[PDB]
Amino acid sequence: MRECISIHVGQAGVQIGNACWELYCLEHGIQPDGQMPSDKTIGGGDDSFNTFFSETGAGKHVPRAVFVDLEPTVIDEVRTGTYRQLFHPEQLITGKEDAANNYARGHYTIGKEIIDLVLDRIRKLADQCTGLQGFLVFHSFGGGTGSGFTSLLMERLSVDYGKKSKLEFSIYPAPQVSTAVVEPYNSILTTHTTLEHSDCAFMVDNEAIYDICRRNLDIERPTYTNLNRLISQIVSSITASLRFDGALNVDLTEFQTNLVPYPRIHFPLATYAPVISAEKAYHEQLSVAEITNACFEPANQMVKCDPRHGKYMACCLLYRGDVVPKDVNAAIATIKTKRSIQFVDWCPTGFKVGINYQPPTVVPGGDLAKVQRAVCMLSNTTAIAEAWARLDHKFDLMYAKRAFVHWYVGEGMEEGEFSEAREDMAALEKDYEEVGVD
Amino acid sequence: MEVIELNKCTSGQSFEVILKPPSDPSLEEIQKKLEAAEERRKYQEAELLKHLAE
Amino acid sequence: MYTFVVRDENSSVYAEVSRLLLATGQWKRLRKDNPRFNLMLGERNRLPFGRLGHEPGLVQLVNYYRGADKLCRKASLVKLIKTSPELSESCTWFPESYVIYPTNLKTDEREVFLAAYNRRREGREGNVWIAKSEGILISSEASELLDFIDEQGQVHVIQKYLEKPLLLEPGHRKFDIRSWVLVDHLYNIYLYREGVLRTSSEPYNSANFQDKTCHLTNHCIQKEYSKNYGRYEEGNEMFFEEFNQYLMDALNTTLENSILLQIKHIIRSCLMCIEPAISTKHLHYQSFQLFGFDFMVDEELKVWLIEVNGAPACAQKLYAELCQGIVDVAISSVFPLATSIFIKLHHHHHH
Amino acid sequence: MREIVHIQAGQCGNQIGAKFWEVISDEHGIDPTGSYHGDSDLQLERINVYYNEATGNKYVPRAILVDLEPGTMDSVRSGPFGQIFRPDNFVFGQSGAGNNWAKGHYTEGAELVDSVLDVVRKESESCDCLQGFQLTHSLGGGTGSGMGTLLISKIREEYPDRIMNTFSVMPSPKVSDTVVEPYNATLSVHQLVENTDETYCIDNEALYDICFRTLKLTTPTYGDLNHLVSATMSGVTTCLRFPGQLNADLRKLAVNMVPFPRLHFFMPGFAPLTSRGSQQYRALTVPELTQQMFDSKNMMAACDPRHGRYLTVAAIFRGRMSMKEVDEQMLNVQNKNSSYFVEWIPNNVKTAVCDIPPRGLKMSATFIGNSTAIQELFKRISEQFTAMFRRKAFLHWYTGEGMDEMEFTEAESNMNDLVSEYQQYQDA
Ligand SMILES: Nc1nc2c(ncn2[C@@H]2O[C@H](COP(=O)(O)OP(=O)(O)OP(=O)(O)O)[C@@H](O)[C@H]2O)c(=O)[nH]1
Ligand SMILES: Nc1ncnc2c1ncn2[C@@H]1O[C@H](COP(=O)(O)OP(=O)(O)CP(=O)(O)O)[C@@H](O)[C@H]1O
Ligand SMILES: Nc1nc2c(ncn2[C@@H]2O[C@H](COP(=O)(O)OP(=O)(O)O)[C@@H](O)[C@H]2O)c(=O)[nH]1
Ligand SMILES: [Ca+2]
Ligand SMILES: [Ca+2]
Ligand SMILES: [Ca+2]
Ligand SMILES: [Cl-]
Ligand SMILES: [Mg+2]
Ligand SMILES: [Mg+2]
Ligand SMILES: [Mg+2]
Ligand SMILES: [Mg+2]
Repeated sequence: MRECISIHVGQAGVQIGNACWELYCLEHGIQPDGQMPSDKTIGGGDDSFNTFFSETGAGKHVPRAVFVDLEPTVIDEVRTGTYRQLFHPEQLITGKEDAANNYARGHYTIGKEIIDLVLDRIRKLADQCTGLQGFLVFHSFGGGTGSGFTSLLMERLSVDYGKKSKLEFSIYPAPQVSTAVVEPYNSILTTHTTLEHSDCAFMVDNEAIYDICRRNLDIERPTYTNLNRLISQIVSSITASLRFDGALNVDLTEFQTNLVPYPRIHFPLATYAPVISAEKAYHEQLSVAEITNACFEPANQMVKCDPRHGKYMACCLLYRGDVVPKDVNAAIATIKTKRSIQFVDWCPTGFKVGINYQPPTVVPGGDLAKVQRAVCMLSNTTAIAEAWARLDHKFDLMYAKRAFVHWYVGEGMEEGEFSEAREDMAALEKDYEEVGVD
Repeated sequence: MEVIELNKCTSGQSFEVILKPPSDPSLEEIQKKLEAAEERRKYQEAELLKHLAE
Repeated sequence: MYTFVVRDENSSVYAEVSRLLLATGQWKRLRKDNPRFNLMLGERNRLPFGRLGHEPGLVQLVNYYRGADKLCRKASLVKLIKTSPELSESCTWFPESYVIYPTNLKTDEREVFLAAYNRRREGREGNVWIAKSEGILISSEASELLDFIDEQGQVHVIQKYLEKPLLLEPGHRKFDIRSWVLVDHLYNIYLYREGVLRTSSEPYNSANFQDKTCHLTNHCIQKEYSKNYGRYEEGNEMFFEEFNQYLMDALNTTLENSILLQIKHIIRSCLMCIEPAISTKHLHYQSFQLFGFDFMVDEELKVWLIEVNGAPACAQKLYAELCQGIVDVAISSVFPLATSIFIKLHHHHHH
Repeated sequence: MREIVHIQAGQCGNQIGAKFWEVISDEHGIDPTGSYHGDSDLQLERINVYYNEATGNKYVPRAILVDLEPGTMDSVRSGPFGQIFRPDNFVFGQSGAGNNWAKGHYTEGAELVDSVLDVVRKESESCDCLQGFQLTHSLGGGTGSGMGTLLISKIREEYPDRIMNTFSVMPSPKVSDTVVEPYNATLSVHQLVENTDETYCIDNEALYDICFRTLKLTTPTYGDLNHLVSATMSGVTTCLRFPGQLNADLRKLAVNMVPFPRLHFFMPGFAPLTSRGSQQYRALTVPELTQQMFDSKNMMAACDPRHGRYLTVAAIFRGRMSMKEVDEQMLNVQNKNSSYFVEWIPNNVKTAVCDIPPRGLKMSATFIGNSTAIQELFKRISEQFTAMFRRKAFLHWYTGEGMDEMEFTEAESNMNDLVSEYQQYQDA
């Protein structure tokens, strides 16, 4: 058994961590006070849920989590909400004044005064680990904290814990819920300074989650609560193999080995089916074939792109519920006949498959219905580079006029870092095009 | 179309199906970057207060 | 008021589509790089499909199908026909063709080309081929072809020259047929009922191959190297009533039985093959596209597909009608306002 | 980023500031003695932004009241909400400033400003995290204009890393106390361009016309003008006063609204327009709110938005209503008028909704545009300036207090530069 530390940074990061830790406790049968009646090794152990929870002498199971925000209100709602008892105070770090949607304010100005406090509260958790795998980092591209502070944190994690793997769950900016005009700036900036420090990143475009909510949850105008319970479902699919007995993605190194053959192209697409409204009166439950087929609809992806005009480098199918290999192979066989799936010439055309027999857990009184079987597909397709195209375009449009740049320079950044980051992104876009177009 | 490396346990099973074979910077470089930005900040603030002093 | 943008100004077709769109008073053109458009009439190369379908409150539509270049580049089309089981190397309406790269570069089926040509060497069959990729050449011995291929820079196809073409009289000359296909956002395949015969004006001469005016029927070429251009038909362009009347009077058929059945079959087989790779049925933006299918009729009244064009121009007199047709069935079907000129190609045989 | 410090200076500054505190105390359920008597606790969640907490759980406006003469401040003290203000935060001289920027900035105002700064520091030291300052004043008299820009210079000296926010009433001949008003405005605009982060340009011309043309008041008073201003100020600060996602503090608002440091002069607007008596009873529908709030005749700065282009827009909807409907409506106004929004700032219209409506209305919409059409305002001032300045008329009132013509020439130059900088982006 080897422990994973989750770090949630900013509003988006903290609120998503809230959702995921709620979910995790439901799935592992841990209750709000932190007691786990099913754990009979009292006071410790090396079961695989211990990967995410530590144990205390009193029977309390404590997330290996740190929440960091530069302003107090959101982490205050953690400190005071239904899982108040779950977390130890030293795991919740607030500032007094936030980063005002300014990458440079979060990275340089305010990051510097709190980076050391954060690294010490992290070291405190690492010191309770017999073998630490590395880190799961939750944050948004768009916020000032979530973008700027995260990148500072990642630089210093690579120095302080250099042999450890680091994974991101990154929230990509969408105008339907975005809070700032400079969110493309922040995104490019933090992608550029975090690229070499992160081994695998799962992007989630708020536009895709938003429309999944509208279209398949019958939600008229989704809130962050709607968005976040869906996102946590997907996150739990992605992490269930660290938290449960199995032989696929049992550690963080395996995610890179299985989904990332080239280190910079480390952005796997996540597709998830089925998303079914809890207020659906009559629902015919879906087959292995139907949900695996849904995995290849763009409408089910965390980022809206078209994988038909790209190439695959890797594809994992994580099933949860009642699934057996023969149905999966039947489904794959017929899907390949009817669909445009082409891998790169230097990679097997195959699917690594993982099945956990426990169906997806859904939050009581949520939007999601219970189902008999569900799948999360993780596919490293070059088509995700569409999302960079979009972002880079917006960036160019503003930076051509240096609009808003002065807010960054006034925090101590230098105009030129804007274009070093933009040129790194140009390198990135062309890496994708080399690998996946002819 | 071959199923390979199949593993089973009470809680699940995992396998691979193949359809077709293949056809950093240092601690103080960082406190350098951060202190260069802080000094840029303090220079701009000082030019502001020299202008206000005039 | 719907809003649209124009990023191909060298487009004869969509220029008139812009004009007709504006003169509705329900469409307003915006400037080339403004995001908040309903419809993009896009550039040819490097059209940014990645940026389409992401402006909330705007159903977006574009006059190109991402990935349809597979059908509209010569090498891509040869590869698509050979590799895809629905068409196959057994295909009866495509000429025997092979993809050849210059050895300046180094996949390529040159070794496979000469085996077929050698059994036709050996079998006293006609064995003239065309090399294509303005840069074409027709010849009976292979060496000519391959070394021509390589003193250019880029990738070519080598295709059986149709040695016995149907020849219109008076003239004893060649022709090709161009059909205008329009695929809407739902993947209805509309054939435009007016095609055109791009004719030659010089009698077809089987002996001296290098004189390319009797052999190549491009509107370009016969307006430049041809003595009689404009003698028989205006602009070397015969339309479907005259061609039908000729088939009736001279050969006892009609155009629909002798030729059009096959053309509709080829169009629908070609597009229904690529449908799962380019369909925009469940996508966040939607495509339509105007294609130009180019056919050759041999002397036995059997049709062969020559090439597919992704950005075709219309023959002058037909612009008005076809362009209106693009507005009614491709554009206004997505964006409603306050006798039809297409055959919808559909066929569900049971087996 | 919580506490704001409020300063109101001069006759106009203090009359509108008094109306502002009446309006927002009523919204936050606070009575003229500072006792809280409310229903929803959305009223108190961010009330410390504008109020300090006192001994009998009473609420004191974080408000400093400044004048060079005591008339208007005396009337505020006896006004309906007068006793709610901290009595030591009233700071005033006796001289008056005689509609004279130079007395405000250099002579009479210099005497008083140090005591104003003492009270300002006493308020700042109590703040757990100060956001910055908002000043209300006119730019056409002397105390508000001259001393208010003096105060802004001192405050930026003592707190260079806090946001400076102003509501600045521009002068119009249509509503005009003295002929030297363009002089006072030009001088003041020169300070505002350099020393504030966000300025709401409240044009007395536009307030007059809204009272006259659409509200059908024949002879509008400063009371009728301040009604409009109180409601607009409420609306442009609602995102700061209630729990909220968007433009929720002075700095994030600045980051969202100000793409270039000098171009921070905002055009505010309000819908529906109310005459203080008529009490009109019709339901306003979301498409109606959205079409009105964007219409020139609902805008407090007398400019034609179609003569320019929006760099940024902040919209705020107040009332119980469909956020699906407002999202749809906002996208339809931008998608059907995309010409008027710069294409090189993507998604520059940001929109907020708050449950509590203002008093008297079930539904309301406040608009804050950083339009380049605002140049029109400044151009008008500069014409009125030059007409006098080219004969150096009325200058003695200023040169007698030590000023030189060259200061006037610099101020004129800098305003004409500001308008050229606005027009640089209107053609791009
Ligand atoms: N999906 C999702 N997105 C969120 C959530 N909260 C904020 N966002 C998005 O994140 C971006 C804003 O970033 P935030 O995380 O709120 O900002 P921050 O990291 O706290 O940085 P500062 O507030 O500037 O200190 C916008 O795109 C929002 O749409 C959330 O809870 N869920
Ligand atoms: N296999 C073949 N056999 C006989 N003739 C052929 C032939 N292929 C092409 N041709 C002749 O060459 C001409 C077609 O050239 P090509 O197919 O390359 O079109 P193109 O790309 O030059 C211009 P456009 O797009 O307007 O048709 C036809 O008119 C035909 O007469
Ligand atoms: N909107 C509005 N404008 C006012 C009011 N009182 C004065 N003004 C305007 O302010 C200018 C005069 O400035 P004023 O505040 O009276 O002088 P000060 O006390 O020395 O700053 C003139 O342009 C008046 O139109 C008011 O109550 N409301
Ligand atoms: Ca245990
Ligand atoms: Ca590393
Ligand atoms: Ca004195
Ligand atoms: Cl290490
Ligand atoms: Mg925050
Ligand atoms: Mg062609
Ligand atoms: Mg003193
Ligand atoms: Mg006065």
